[PDB]
Amino acid sequence: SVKSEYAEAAAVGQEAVAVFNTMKAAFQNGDKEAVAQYLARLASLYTRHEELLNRILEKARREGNKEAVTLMNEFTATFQTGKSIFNAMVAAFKNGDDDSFESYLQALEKVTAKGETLADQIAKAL
Ligand SMILES: Nc1nc2ccc(Br)cc2s1
Ligand SMILES: Nc1nc2ccc(Br)cc2s1
Repeated sequence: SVKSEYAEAAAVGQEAVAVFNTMKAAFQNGDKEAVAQYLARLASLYTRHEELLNRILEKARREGNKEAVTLMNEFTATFQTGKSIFNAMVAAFKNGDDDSFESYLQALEKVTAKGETLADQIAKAL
């Protein structure tokens, strides 16, 4: 079902939360070799999440589930805010700009925490 597909997508999202927190600890500790690997693991996770979310939105549209489509349009837009912040963070790491890396890291945390009440609302709507 689209609802079980969203639960799968939500788990992939939680996996990225877990890896992100590990990556934050590694960054604070200066373990740049770990950070590089965690960033790659986050890129693949977000890429997958982005796809599951698109398939769910397209399916809700085909089903005519107007409320779920509204929420998923708002959610995917917020997801892209997070994706842009993540990508700038990766660039800051490549550039050795720890000040920018820190800024992007906190911003991605805030963008993410805000989008949580909507994440739950989508589960109920599908
Ligand atoms: N294609 C995408 N890459 C990312 C990276 C981080 C976050 Br948050 C969302 C996305 S969507
Ligand atoms: N529960 C939630 N998971 C996510 C993932 C990415 C972004 Br951006 C916001 C949220 S809110």
